[PDB]
Amino acid sequence: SYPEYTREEVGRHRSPEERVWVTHGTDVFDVTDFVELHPGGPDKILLAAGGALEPFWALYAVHGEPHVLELLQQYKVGELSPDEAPAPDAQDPFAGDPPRHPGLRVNSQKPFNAEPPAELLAERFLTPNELFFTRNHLPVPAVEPSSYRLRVDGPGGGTLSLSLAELRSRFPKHEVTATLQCAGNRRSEMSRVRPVKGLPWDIGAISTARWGGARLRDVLLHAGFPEELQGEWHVCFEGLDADPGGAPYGASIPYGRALSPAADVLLAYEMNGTELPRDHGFPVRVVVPGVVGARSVKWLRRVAVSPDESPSHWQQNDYKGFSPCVDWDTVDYRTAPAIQELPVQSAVTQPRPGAAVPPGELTVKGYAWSGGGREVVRVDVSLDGGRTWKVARLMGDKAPPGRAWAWALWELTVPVEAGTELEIVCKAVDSSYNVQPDSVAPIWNLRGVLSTAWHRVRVSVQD
Amino acid sequence: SYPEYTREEVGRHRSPEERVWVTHGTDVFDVTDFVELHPGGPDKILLAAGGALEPFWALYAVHGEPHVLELLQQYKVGELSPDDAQDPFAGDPPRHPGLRVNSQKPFNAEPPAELLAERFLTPNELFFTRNHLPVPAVEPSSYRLRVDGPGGGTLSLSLAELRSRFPKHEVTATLQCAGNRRSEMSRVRPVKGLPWDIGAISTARWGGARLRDVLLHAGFPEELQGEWHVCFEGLDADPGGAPYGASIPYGRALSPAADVLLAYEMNGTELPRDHGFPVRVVVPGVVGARSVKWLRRVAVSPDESPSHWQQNDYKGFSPCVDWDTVDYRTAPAIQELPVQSAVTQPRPGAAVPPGELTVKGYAWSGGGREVVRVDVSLDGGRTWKVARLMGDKAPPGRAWAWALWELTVPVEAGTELEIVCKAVDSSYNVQPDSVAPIWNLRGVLSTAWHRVRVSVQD
Ligand code: HEM
Ligand code: HEM
Ligand SMILES: Nc1nc2c(c(=O)[nH]1)N[C@H]1C(S)=C(S)[C@@H](COP(=O)(O)O)O[C@H]1N2
Ligand SMILES: Nc1nc2c(c(=O)[nH]1)N[C@H]1C(S)=C(S)[C@@H](COP(=O)(O)O)O[C@H]1N2
Ligand SMILES: [Mo]
Ligand SMILES: [Mo]
Repeated sequence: SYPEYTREEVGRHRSPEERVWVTHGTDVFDVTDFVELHPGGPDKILLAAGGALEPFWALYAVHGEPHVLELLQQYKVGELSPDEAPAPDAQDPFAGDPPRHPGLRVNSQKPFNAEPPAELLAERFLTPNELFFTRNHLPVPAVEPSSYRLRVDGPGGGTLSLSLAELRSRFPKHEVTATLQCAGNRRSEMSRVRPVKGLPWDIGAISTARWGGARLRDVLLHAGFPEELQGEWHVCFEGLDADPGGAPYGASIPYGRALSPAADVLLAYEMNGTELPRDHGFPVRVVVPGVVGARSVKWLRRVAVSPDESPSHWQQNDYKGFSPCVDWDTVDYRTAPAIQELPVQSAVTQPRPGAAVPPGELTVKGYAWSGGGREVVRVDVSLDGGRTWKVARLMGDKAPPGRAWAWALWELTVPVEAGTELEIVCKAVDSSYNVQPDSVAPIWNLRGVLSTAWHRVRVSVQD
Repeated sequence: SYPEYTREEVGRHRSPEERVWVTHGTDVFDVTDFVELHPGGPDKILLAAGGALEPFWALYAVHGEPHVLELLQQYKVGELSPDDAQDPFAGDPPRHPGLRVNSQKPFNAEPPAELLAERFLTPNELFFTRNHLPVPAVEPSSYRLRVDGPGGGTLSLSLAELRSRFPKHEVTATLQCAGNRRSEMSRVRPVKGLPWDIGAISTARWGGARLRDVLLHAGFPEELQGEWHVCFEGLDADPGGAPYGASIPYGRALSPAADVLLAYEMNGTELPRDHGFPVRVVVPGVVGARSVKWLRRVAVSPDESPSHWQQNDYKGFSPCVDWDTVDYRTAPAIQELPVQSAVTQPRPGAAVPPGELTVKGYAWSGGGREVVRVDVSLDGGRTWKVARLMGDKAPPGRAWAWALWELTVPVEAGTELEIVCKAVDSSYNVQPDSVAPIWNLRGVLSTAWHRVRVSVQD
């Protein structure tokens, strides 16, 4: 008595005129008429249009209670049917890419690059897997579990070939909660100064998850490498994704970080308690805590030890910072170091730019984070464009010294006067007392990476 | 043949009327008349007035040549003679008169800014000095270093034992006071603290025992569960008996890479009295406050040092905090310092000649993070050029020493410049544009861009 629909067909209903449909479990709901009845307005609920409620239920667990579910059942109109998963490259190179939640803010479809709606970013310490930002340079690899092999070699160690099963049984499983931030986060603020090359990220190219897997340290020691090597040695990684020419995505990290127990570098097979999603590297990815997202290679195929940095294009000719004076005709990637640890950062996630907020009390919220395991010791929040500041409340548990891999969510509730204008700014300070710079121009660079000047959000107060 | 004078006497002769006297070796020279004949002008030579030429000779080795030593010998006027609670500072060591002194009792001073980046290693005589108390008079033979803590064998090391039981390690490290550049903070709103300019920072090659080796020798383990600390106590104390003290996390004390030393040598000689004789702690990449001088005790503890200066000083606060709301429990003790840089050449208000101008300075970052770039502006931060970084590369994570930089640029007659510098470290940390947003009641952690205005001779 209930018509069946595919995830794809449900994704066609994302608007009132079209009808707003959402899914939960294997049920399909038409909540067009409910949007106006939703507590807190339609702004958040409409973020789920055409897709699953799952991730949003994880952010706001009150929806899991019986009374909310009983309300939701009033809007049921169908059921989902298993999605067939078909014959690569006939249609196109990205034809086998996994489906994604429609609530993501996509800035590139082929290759797929997207960030979750900024208002949801600092609503939960662990970012739901369906909303975790995604950055793909190439088509997503389609991997058959049983035949996948991770190759590990290099000078001083034999040559291993580990199946997913062996990775899971041979090495003790460790979990590390770590925030991944792309080098291009907040690149859109760089473009306001002068046009740059790169994906036009807003403040959401950063997400946090509890990663589970083998320690890189343990796998390399098993391969026979020593705990320490004299001089500057590197651990190079190569993914299963490659361009038409055959060069795979690759990156490396210093050998010292790879072998250090406290550095928590993992060969992760689990993400937020479940198997790694395809977009995030199924079956295995490197996770390098405190280091720019580019080095956390997904769809891992090879691990090697070398006296030199990875020769990959992305290690050598991308992801570097330059003086603001450098232009395409003078840029020389030999003159700057590959980005490994990232500088202190923060952004306001609530309210959003252009909002008109009710007078009285306003709760300002956001995230703050610093690379290299350096914790956030304070976040300063201004309502007047950075003239005067108040200290925000830092949420969450502290971590051991030098191992603050996860962001600090913060919030501050402040009184706001009817009919005024606000310019809301946040800036964070880390455990080495490094701070964020006032403006973007002086840190501008042609690729628009390393965008950490204060985040400024303009809103008005209603009357 | 020659009258003999003490250093104190020679320090009274620093001008034409009193006569300008300087020393070299054990000789005293009256160079009053030679000041006008000194190549380059009187400015430089007069910096040494009343004191030793040694430190300056080290900055400019051209002075080591035969003709310079010979040119000086004709001005000899004499020879140097060696050597209660009403004045607790009566026992302090003599200092070079060329230092820029901000406090005499207790003694706190910095070298002239123009000399700071003139040599990678700062001569011992010019190395900035920060004393909270009177300097301890220590007899070498009877000096003992106490080491103790839970799970370790109590040690009582003499200087000789500190030199022989532990393999000597040498670490070149820059010490920077938390108040360096405080004067830029004062400009915005008055703060509490010594009025340092840009010279509360200096660099030396330190030599001593690794703290790690001493602790291991006592039986302490490489790692302790939870957050443990290593506390230091100096021999200097207030009138009530509380000694200067500080601490560093246990993890840093035991790390082989952290290079923390129990130093007994500074730039090749024994530690000067003002810099901790006979032994000081040197904590590379960490604020000067933690490098306890005149070390008397090393203790392992589950808690941070209870000292006043570890608990109720040397911390950073929001710019909104004032004396009526400051609460030292709300911030962490300063350990690693943030990226920093300053222009040492030209000096503020100078009138430089048209043509080419060489701008020079220093740059450094804490935590062993090397300086990867220094941007220099001549138009107040609108446009920037990249400076040349001098110095030798250090191993990743172990860049404890500053990077001296320079940039030569063409300057037009009759112009006005606003020279600005900013540095970037290897975790790509950067310095903030302005001082107001990082202001704090103690004026510490002053790392906004350094701005120097000068004019070009028309
Ligand atoms: C058709 C699906 C949905 C239904 C039936 C629903 C229903 C409800 C109900 C009954 C409450 C009040 C709970 C209580 O405290 O008793 C609530 C609150 C809330 N819901 Fe939903 N919701 C839906 C979808 C969503 C989605 C997708 C989001 C976020 C993307 C969301 C965000 C919120 C928030 C933020 C509140 C908090 C209260 C406030 O707005 O001030 N809801 N919702
Ligand atoms: C009585 C003590 C001194 C004597 C006899 C002396 C003598 C000289 C002589 C002979 C030269 C030229 C060497 C050559 O042939 O290249 C010279 C150069 C120089 N001296 Fe001294 N000097 C004295 C003190 C100082 C001091 C204390 C300073 C530093 C603060 C200083 C800074 C310099 C500099 C910077 C130059 C190079 C000039 C330039 O850049 O054009 N001198 N001095
Ligand atoms: N194999 C492979 N790994 C990769 C990439 C890639 O394109 N291929 N993108 C990198 C970059 S630049 C980032 S920011 C992170 C993003 O991870 P995520 O998609 O799971 O958020 O993956 C890194 N790992
Ligand atoms: N025992 C003792 N150690 C000390 C101090 C002190 O007053 N007593 N001053 C500290 C501070 S605040 C600094 S900045 C450095 C300065 O070292 P220096 O004088 O050798 O330059 O010493 C540190 N070590
Ligand atoms: Mo990235
Ligand atoms: Mo200091």
